[PDB]
Amino acid sequence: PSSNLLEQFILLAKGTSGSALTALISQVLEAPGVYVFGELLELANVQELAEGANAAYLQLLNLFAYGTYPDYIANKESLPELSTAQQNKLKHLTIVSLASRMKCIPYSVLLKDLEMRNLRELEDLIIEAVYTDIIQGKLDQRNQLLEVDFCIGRDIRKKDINNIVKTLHEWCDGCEAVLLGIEQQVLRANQYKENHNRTQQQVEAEVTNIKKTL
Amino acid sequence: SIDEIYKYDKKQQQEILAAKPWTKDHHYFKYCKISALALLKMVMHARSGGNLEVMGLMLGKVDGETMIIMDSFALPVEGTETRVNAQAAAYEYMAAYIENAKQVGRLENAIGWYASHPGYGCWLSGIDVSTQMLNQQFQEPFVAVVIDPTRTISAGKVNLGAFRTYPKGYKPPDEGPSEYQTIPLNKIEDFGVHCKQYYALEVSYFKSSLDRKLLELLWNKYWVNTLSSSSLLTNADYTTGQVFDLSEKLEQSEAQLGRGSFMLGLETHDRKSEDKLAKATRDSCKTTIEAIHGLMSQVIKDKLFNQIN
Amino acid sequence: AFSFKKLLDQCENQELEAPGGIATPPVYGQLLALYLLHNDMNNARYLWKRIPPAIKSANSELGGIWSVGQRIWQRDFPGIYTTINAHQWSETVQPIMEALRDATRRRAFALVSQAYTSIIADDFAAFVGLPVEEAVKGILEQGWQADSTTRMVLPRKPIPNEQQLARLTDYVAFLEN
Ligand SMILES: [Zn+2]
Repeated sequence: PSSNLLEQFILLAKGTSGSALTALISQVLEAPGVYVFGELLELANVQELAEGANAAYLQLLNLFAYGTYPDYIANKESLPELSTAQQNKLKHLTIVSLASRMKCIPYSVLLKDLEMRNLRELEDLIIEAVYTDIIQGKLDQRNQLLEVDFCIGRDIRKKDINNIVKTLHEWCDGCEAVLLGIEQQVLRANQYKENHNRTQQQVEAEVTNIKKTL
Repeated sequence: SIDEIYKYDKKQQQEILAAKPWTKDHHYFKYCKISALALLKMVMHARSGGNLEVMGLMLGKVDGETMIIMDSFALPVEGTETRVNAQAAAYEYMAAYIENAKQVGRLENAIGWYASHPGYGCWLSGIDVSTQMLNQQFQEPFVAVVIDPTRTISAGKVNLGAFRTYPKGYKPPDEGPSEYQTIPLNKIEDFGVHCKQYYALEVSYFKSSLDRKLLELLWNKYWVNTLSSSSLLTNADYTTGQVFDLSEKLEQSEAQLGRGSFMLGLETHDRKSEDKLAKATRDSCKTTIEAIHGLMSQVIKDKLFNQIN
Repeated sequence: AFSFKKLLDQCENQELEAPGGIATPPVYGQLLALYLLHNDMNNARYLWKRIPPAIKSANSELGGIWSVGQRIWQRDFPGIYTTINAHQWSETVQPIMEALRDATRRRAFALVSQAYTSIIADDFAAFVGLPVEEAVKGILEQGWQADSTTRMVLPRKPIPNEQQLARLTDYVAFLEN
């Protein structure tokens, strides 16, 4: 029901705004379920908050859209104080960014990036993220590694579109190269078959010539 | 010409049936060519039978030492063969279907029978041998084809065999590779009793328009999951048994050669020894090339997927 | 190394095309020195036996190089370094003798690292032809372990897609016919 709640707040943001909108955004950051905040940022009333006097909540929402937990720690003076749900949601989002790059996350990296001291609560944060359909994977406690098979994505500052295009172009070029290699292998196999047929026809011609000789 | 085999020459078939060259040699028929349509229909019937044996008739023709198959059709089996044999109202539907095919075109007559062995391999039981011996006494050009739906899933490749019986009293020659097959304990006794009363034909296809269309379509349609791991040969069973059979055959050839080295002037021994060595070599080569193809597909696909960019 | 191999090939060719059948003493000296560099003891020994004694008597430096080669055959590294640094090598022999000394250092350094989990500092010092103390700092900067109490040294032991496709195609072509 997060998407339905997200759409209702989008409809409400088209009307009422101001301090109510900032409190509404804070409720979004506290209500579990919402893992995508790009749709909220596209609203014109968010841009109204840009020129408005209040900016702590907008910088808070902006960080949840693109930034991670370590950025929020540095901005403890400029961002509104978060709740337990808000901190957990940001930590889950930070894990999403970490799991997006590397599919195997050692426990050392987990304890470092999320200000994680106790490993027991680290497991609780990890299992909570998995159980809410955020990340999919398996945990390796002997090697202290977090193997993530599948994870959700994140929003883009319109600057990663170029990276997406470059990656798609590289994939297309690789596919074309493999297709050309397969065609070359097929041609080589056809040439080998032709050589074998030429050897067979030479043998049969030699046999027929000797038969005619005798 | 890919479609040349589909041409039916009635007079030529009558000429072959009048000539009866199979009476001159009990090993006359060596090859069995099966049409894609026939194969598909038979396999589908076998798997619909599930764990129960089903059977049907095969329509086709003969060409030299080769028996050809095109069609196949179920016979009313009320109450799962509550009467003797899986026939009941047999030629009722059969003869109707036959006149109906002479009407809509299909002129290929009965060339054999197929039977299914769900989960116990392709071979002829005592009952199968009696049935095929009868078929080799009335419709002399007949072939007992056995399918295996459960092994079709287990090994991945369809388990299929084509067989012909020897007449009562007649002994096979020494030549005989005899590929090893896993036979369950409730069937192994009967298998062993009758295994030398028949021989296996070489089963081969010839591509075709039926193949081209069918293959392409279903292939693309379901192989989007092109992975299917990549090696269904990973199961030791098949490969291991094949290699064991090869070893046994080659060791038998060696024992023969060692005893034949004392006899000076036995050309037949040299002939059969060379033939057995050659058969062993080709079987090994086919297994090797299959494994190489599997590895090629695996390598290409894995390299493409993992580190393309 | 590559230039030394090219020089060795040229020297070997010059020996084969010798007009009078005998090469100049500089060529023989370079040939013997280059064989010692590559640790080709068999070729060096056979070349020394091939050289007539007249050149050996007329060129005491040639005998000195052979004595160095004999030390290399016996693999007495303290003797090898002492003999290398004892005889003055000419301008055509000094640079290659220095390369031979460097080659001996690398060979001994790797030999100890492989077969010696623990080695006495004096033994390692003798093997590398350096006194003990700066040899320790030479291997500490090499990321090795040294025990000062027992004077023991603990060294730390350290196809493209196209080719694969070609090899698989060769598989298929061979097994097809
Ligand atoms: Zn049966």
